Amino acid sequence: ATRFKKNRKKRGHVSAGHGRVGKHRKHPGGRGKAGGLHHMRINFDKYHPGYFGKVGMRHLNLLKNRTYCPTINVDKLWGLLPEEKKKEFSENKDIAPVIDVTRKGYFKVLGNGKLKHNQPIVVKARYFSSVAEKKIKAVGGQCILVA
Amino acid sequence: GIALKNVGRIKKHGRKHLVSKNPYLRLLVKLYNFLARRTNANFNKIIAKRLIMPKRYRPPLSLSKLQYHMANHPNDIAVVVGSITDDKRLFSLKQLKVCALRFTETARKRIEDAGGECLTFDQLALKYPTGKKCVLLRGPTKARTAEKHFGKAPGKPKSKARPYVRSKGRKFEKARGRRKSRAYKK
Amino acid sequence: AVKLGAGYETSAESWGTGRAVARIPRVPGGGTHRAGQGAFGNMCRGGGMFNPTKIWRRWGRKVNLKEKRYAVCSSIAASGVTSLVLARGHRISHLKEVPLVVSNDIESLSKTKEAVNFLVSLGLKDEVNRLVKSKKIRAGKGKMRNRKYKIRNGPLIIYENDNGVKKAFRNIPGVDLCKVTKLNLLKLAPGGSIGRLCIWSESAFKKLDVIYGKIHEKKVTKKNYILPKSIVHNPDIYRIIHSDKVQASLLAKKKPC
Amino acid sequence: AKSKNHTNHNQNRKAHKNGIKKPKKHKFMSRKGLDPNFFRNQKYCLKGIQKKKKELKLKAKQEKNN
Amino acid sequence: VAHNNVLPNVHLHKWWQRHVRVNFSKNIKKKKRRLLREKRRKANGGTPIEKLH
Amino acid sequence: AVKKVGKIIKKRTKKFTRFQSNRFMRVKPAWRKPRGIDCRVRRRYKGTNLMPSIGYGSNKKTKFLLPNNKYKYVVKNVKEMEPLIMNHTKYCVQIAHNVSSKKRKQIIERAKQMNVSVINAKARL
RNA sequence: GUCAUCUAAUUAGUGACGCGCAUGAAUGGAUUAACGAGAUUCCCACUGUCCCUACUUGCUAUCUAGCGAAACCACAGCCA
RNA sequence: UUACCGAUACCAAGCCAUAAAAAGAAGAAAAAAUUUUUUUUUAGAAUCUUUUUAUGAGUAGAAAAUCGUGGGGUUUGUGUUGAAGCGAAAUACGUGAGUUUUCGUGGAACAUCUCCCUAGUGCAGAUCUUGGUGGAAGUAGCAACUAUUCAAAU
RNA sequence: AUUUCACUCAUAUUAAAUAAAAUAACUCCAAGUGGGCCAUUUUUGGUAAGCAGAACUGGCGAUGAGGGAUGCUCCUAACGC
RNA sequence: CCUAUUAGCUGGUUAUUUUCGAAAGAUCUCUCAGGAUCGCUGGAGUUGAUUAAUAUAAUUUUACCAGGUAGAGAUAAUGAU
RNA sequence: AUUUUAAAAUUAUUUGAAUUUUUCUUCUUAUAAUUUAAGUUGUUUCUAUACAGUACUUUCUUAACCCACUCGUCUUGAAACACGGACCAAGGAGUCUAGCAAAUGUGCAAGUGUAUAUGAUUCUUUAAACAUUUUACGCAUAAUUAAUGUAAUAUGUCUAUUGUAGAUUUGUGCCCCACUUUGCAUACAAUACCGGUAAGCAA
RNA sequence: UAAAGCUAAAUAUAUGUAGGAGACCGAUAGCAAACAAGUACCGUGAGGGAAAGAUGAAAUAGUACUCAGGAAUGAGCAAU
Repeated sequence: ATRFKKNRKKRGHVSAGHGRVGKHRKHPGGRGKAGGLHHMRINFDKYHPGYFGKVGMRHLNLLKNRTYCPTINVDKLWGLLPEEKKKEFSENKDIAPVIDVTRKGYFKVLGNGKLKHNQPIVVKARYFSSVAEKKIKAVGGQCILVA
Repeated sequence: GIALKNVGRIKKHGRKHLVSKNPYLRLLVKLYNFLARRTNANFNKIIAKRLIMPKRYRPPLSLSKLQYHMANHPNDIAVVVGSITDDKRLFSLKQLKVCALRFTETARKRIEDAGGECLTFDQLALKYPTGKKCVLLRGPTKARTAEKHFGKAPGKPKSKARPYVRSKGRKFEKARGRRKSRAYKK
Repeated sequence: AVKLGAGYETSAESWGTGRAVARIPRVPGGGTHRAGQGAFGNMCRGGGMFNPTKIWRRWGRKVNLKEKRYAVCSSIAASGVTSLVLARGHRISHLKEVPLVVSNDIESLSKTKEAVNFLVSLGLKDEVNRLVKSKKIRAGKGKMRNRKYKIRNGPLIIYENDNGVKKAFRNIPGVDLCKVTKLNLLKLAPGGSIGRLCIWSESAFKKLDVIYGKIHEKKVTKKNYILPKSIVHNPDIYRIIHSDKVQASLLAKKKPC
Repeated sequence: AKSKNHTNHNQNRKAHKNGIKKPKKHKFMSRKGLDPNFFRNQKYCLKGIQKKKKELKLKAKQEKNN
Repeated sequence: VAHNNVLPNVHLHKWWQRHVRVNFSKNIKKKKRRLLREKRRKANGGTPIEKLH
Repeated sequence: AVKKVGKIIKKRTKKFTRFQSNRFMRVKPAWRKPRGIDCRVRRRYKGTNLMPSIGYGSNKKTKFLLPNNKYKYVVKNVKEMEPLIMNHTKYCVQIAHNVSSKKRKQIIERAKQMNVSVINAKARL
């Protein structure tokens, strides 16, 4: 790795690629994020627009487990289950799959995508989106709330 | 002394050689360079050029987009110089003849189960050396997250670039310059 | 790593405004040669190296498990082809076939004499000679670092059960053993070279299908591992070129300047 | 101390080094802040056109595919 | 800072060279723990070292 | 000045010497490109120490061959001389410096019966 | 500064004068015998300070036997 | 008014490199002797081979390709009939960093360019560090303390 | 205004000319730079200045070669052997 | 000893060839010996072109615009005279 | 080793014609040769009937004609009456770690990385290799809002929003071209839909 | 279920001691110290702090003998 370094290819070039005029000094602009709002303000405003200031109210101790919930959209519910069983449920109209997405690791079912027409499916989840439920019972299925 | 542009030397841009030292891909590049030279086929010229491209210009093409792009002509064969990935959102596949650089295991299994077939580029050169009934396809070369940070700087007016931040809560890059209530907005 | 404070264990003083000497720090005092000499600094005798080597260098590398398994599989495949084993340096002109497998009593044999005799009978006397006369003391000061000799690498005996193989084939210079269930890429591709003479026992050869997915059994098959597929289906690009379908496709040969 | 306050020397040749780049002149321009009550009615026009076309397409497809 | 980078965040403003440590003995300690539990199961001789939870 | 010996053109002799190596002992004559600022040789002032440039390169049809119109190949024992069995007209051999007197004699006799010319044939004898 | 005095000749000294750039009372004012390796002007004596330099003694320098450094040094060393 | 002289510019030609281009994944030629011998060659590496055209300043700065050094794998080697090193060299190669040889000296190790890994890897400068050595130069100088002399012994 | 159908407006020299015009366009990452100075022409302050301040272009800088005896900037002309 | 403190400042910064090749403007800055940012530059890559033509042009032509500098005037106005 | 060919020119015969009317007149008809084509060939000498010289190659040392200021550096500008350098040797300066990104290579892909740890006839090397009883964790797979939270066409259809260009493909005029067919990537726009905010209504 | 108490393991170890290793340094390097090294030497003191390894296989082969020299040395027809 050290023999591929760019400094090696400037070995006899005096300035080491850092300029004969400006030189390579130590912290000529300041240390870290020093000059924001003063002499690095163009950089801060051009690349990190909303950096300065505060917005919103404080949440004192969070406990992310309380509001943790992974989501899944309806268009992946059928792909959750294996191909052969998908074919079985498609060919047979009197049976429907009952999928407990909470077991796969999803807490909320979201409504993005398209479910197969006239293919009933019962979905068990802790939370449901309004459009997710609308699509599920539009294809003849049902949403079951679990906890 | 002569007053020419760039001192009179034509300058090309982009790749000139394969960078990958994968022996199979080197063999494939040799075969398709020969094919492009010896036939007139723009098909082979394009394939020879695309085999050379970096990874970011050989993006994956999902099964759903593959079978959507090949909907109108069903007896042709689709050639992709990237990888073919599975799409769980797709409910059913149908009888696809696809040549590609690589197939994920799920995509390959699904294609053979649907009854189509997966082809390598040497088989494509064997059976359709000119590209008859062969449709050149590619995945989204600009969908990747790196492009989301490119373009106008985040901070220029009406800019859609994603900024570089550690996290994306309310207290990260969201106060001054991103809402009217703190100086200005974007 | 060098000692943490090496070169910097003196009193710092650079009394250097008008002494007509360079402004480098100098050791204090008098009465000895060291007094007034250039102190720590990469340019000074006894001063400390520029970036002292530290023990938190990135010594190791985490390698993707799939990539490691790919490398092992490719090394086995390479060992299976004769031209590669010839090109790596083994003298295999006289053995009958390169994916060379012997009966299971190679595992039961236990004397170095009869191990060398078996190697000779297989047609590897020239390889054994190369191994025994490659022994010689290396150049450089690695030999003042417990690295005296340098040997060539000979056949790798791959067995399934140790009934004497290890303690029969060790002590033959350049010969390495490996249990089939713990195949090591470092042994399979010594130095990164491609295609090592491998002597398989019958059972070790048979266990390869079990290990790599065919005829799965519970505690032997690599779980959920799929053998890497190739970018090309048949790499005989010149045969495909000479095939009549594309020969009819080609345009007439043209002429240069 | 005193310095050169200003100059435009070399600026023109810097400008012409990478040429005087022209605007791209795309075929379509956004109508975002332009003539409301006209472009809204154009949205309605286009919706009517699309629906009239698409219902013919659906009819023809259904009657040719049974 | 310069260019379009994430704003730096490194918490190395104290004497960190004193607090860096590297585990050269991860697998050596693995072997030692394995040997210890092997020996303490041979010592009690048949009765498992595991307790029901 | 160029020298011509048959088809062999050497575009220049008297190899390039480092600037000021004549009048400084610590400056060895091995060529170094003068990086400098007001460097005379770098600026290509007239009448001083011209720099090498690719234009001096010799014709690649005759680029590497010796005054005998043969490419030199250095050998360390008798086994490295096998390829010359069918290159004897365009390659000449040279015995490596650290080869002892027996290997030297053996190499000379094998080269003679291969009729491959030897450059340093009379060394260590 | 002006007027006296001192000299042949006084931007010096001393004595006066005082609308004093900007004197002044324990920020002490004024004056004082005695004292001072303190600052200053003049006089007598004195003299190589000088006119105007010369001669002379010691110790060096100098040459020799012996011993024997250092500073400085890009390369060097004629001018219009 | 003519002639002439006069550039690293211009023109024709050769060669080097850079850029681009046209194109490419298997067969006997000659000569010298005397139907027969003999001498050369008889090609096919794709970042390759053949051919073509234009082009070539360059600080700061950037990149590529090359050249070396310590050590590690792999390969395949040199050493007491003398290794490394060093001194002088060469009808030697390279454009060049260099490489390779010869003679001498030396007396015990040394390469690896097959490919790759690794770094404490390349010096003219830093009033650089340590050590050694110059010109100055047989020069400055060996000047306080009044002063030495004759003869003998060792 | 949009959409769909018609019909058709030079192109065989190209809706004027010329064009080693695609050596283009675009994106990404990043260096150095951010003391300038000079010449011609214009021009402000100043008695003036090898003075200070500006405009255009070309240079020097970063660059040698031939000439101007000499000369960072003038003239010719820019550089592989 | 903390401490190899810090330095927008001075000095130094190590092989070859080859190819490309600047800036000394500008905006903000407790800024004026500094910095960020734009410009100029390299490298990488794609899309194009490869069709003596389109894109294109520090160029002209044709058509059409905008100007109040030089000049001119003082009897056109104003201000001088 | 399948263009040093073909043609062109010339010579010698040959067929016809034309015309400037012929000892270089032109145009082809055929053949045979040549080169002016289709980038230098021949002769004679010498080296020499030698084995390294007084020759030839080469290195070095000396001259001679022309030219040539001291390098490094800051600088608009250095040979500078700007600073550093008496000489030589050896040493001597963009590195290491963390973290982020871009680029490129590699593996796998809606996943990916098996973390700590465990096991296992491996326990010189080995402190590495090998392995992981069918919801550990990171990142990604969904955004948006301070936030309670809410969360991507929408069941008329396994379908996959709409245009304008556009790669590829299909036909008719196996290799040029104008219409046909398909419409990747991408660019420019339009549309829906999700979160927030306004506005209208609001059990 | 505070304002009393004990408690092993998993954890850390720039110290000391003892083992074993290394893509480490190779006498201006590596610890300051490869050696009679925290020694010599310096400072009133707190403290500061070096330089310095290699004959040869064998000195159980370390130069005998002669000549010239006061001797150191030198030379040899002498010698390991």
